[PDB]
Amino acid sequence: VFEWFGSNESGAEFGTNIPGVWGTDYIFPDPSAISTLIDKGMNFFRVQFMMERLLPDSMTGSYDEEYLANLTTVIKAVTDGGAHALVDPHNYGRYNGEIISSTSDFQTFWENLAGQYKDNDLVMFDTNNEYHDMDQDLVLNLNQAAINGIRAAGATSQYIFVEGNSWTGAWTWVDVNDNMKNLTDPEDKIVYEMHQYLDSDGSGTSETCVSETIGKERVTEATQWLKDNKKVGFIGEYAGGSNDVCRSAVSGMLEYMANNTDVWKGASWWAAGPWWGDYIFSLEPPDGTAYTGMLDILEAYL
Ligand SMILES: CC(=O)N[C@@H]1[C@@H](O)[C@H](O)[C@@H](CO)O[C@H]1O
Ligand SMILES: CC(=O)N[C@@H]1[C@@H](O)[C@H](O)[C@@H](CO)O[C@H]1O
Ligand SMILES: [Ca+2]
Repeated sequence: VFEWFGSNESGAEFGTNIPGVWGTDYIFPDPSAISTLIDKGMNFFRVQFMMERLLPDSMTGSYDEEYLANLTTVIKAVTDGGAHALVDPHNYGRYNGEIISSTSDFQTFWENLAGQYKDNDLVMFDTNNEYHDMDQDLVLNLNQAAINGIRAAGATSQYIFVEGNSWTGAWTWVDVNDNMKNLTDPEDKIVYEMHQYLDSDGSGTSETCVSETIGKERVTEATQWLKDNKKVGFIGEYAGGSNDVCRSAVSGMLEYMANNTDVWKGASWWAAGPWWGDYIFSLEPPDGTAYTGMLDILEAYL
């Protein structure tokens, strides 16, 4: 149906504390729980990490090789299972709490990182999670700095998932992120990643969806934008509560997208990972609320 259809794998970006310590501020996803979702048919995992944990000094400096080693382990569990792994610096366009205004530093950051992965054909690169509250020209230039660095590293087979401003939301895309059409890639493998949630404010913090059709309504304009500008997209985060109204909303949203696979390459549920507990949107097996409450809807596309 879609090129890629899967789930986020969260944990390594958890907590506020930098460094933080493994096991008390953050954890990495669990390869067994991933393997279990791969067995359900998923072929795409968006793997979260925090830049400040990978890069303890500056973003152009050297790595925490143990954090990096652990990230690469999770990526390899995915790619060895035959699935695509999207590497997501879950950073909101910010490094150490300040907006990334150095386009050159960000380019070097990505040149170094895609260097780690350049020979893995199953890796994809997400420039940054949910740019927001920042200059719209800077957003564009940071995404192009990422594409430039990634290609400079020799990573040429990999898709690059670019994000816009307004938390890369689908429902606001056409009002803020029109300049993002200007991005260019020598490999022609850019994919526009938007997020969309279904609660009253689109924050993805309530179990309750506005209506049975809210999901479709929130991705309509983005879909026309992609068509008009001859681009391809992906819903890198979505979710809904385990209840009849949201099930109807999620379903309708995915059905609409499935009718527009000319522009929609697929989606990834927010989220799986080992530290969600009783999270309203947990897709972690054996007992996450979405794992048992929503996964039957998703299996339509697997
Ligand atoms: C399963 C494993 O290796 N656990 C270690 C833990 O014993 C130690 O507290 C710390 C330092 O390396 O982090 C974990 O990785
Ligand atoms: C289960 C496991 O291997 N745990 C290790 C942990 O020892 C270490 O604290 C951390 C550094 O982020 O790397 C993890 O992979
Ligand atoms: Ca630091």
